[PDB]
Parts: sequence; structure tokens; C-alpha cells
Amino acid sequence: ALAELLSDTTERQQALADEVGSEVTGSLDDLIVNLVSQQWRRPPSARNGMSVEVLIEMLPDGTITNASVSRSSGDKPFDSSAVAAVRNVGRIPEMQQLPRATFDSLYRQRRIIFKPEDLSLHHHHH
Ligand SMILES: [Zn+2]
Ligand SMILES: [Zn+2]
Repeated sequence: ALAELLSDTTERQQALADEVGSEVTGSLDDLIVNLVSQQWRRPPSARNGMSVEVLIEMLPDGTITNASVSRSSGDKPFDSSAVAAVRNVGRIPEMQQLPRATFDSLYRQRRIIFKPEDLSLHHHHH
């Protein structure tokens, strides 16, 4: 029965860890998006409907060490504007709130999709 109690408990933790997990990753992806939006300098060719995926590379202390296009929007100036915006954020020390294994698994190399309209939505400070 002890094996059985364990499953039950394991199923249980896997439920909560995933609801908590999703709130965390949601909150951190939101932070990335907002910080990149604040840095973004929109190019004349940007349009609603575009999407660029960028691979963001970080250290556990939150320093960003690289950003590159993982899937192009089809418009090279928008693509480049997203990569520059990422690099310009500089650091996300908020990452230090993660246990290291979670960092390493999810945020050391992370692909985020950026859209001009969402970057414009969040481009203000305060
Ligand atoms: Zn505005
Ligand atoms: Zn502005």
C-alpha cells in the first residue's frame, strides 16, 4: 500500500508543481517581454502580425550573454530590433529566484516570441 500512497502523493505534488510552475514561468516570461519592450526601438518596417523568435542566453545571476534569431519574422530590421532590445535589457537578476536546476533547464537558453504590437503595448515605464 505504501507504494500506492506514494503514487497518490507523487501525483499530488506533480499537480501543484505544475500550477505553481506555470505561474512562475508565466510571470518570468512576462518580465522578459516587458523589459524587452521597454528597450525596443521600433523600425519603420514593423507591422502588426509579425513574430520573431529569439534565443536568449543568460547566466544564473541574470546577465544576458547573447541573443539571436531562432525563427525570423521575415523582416530583417524587426528581427534585428528585437535582438538589440534583448541585449539592451542587460540583466534580469529576477532569475536568481529560481533553484539552479530550474534555471539551467528553462532559462539558461530560452526562446521567446516577440511581436511588434506586444512590444508597443508594453513599451512604457512605471
Ligand atoms: Zn503609446
Ligand atoms: Zn518610445
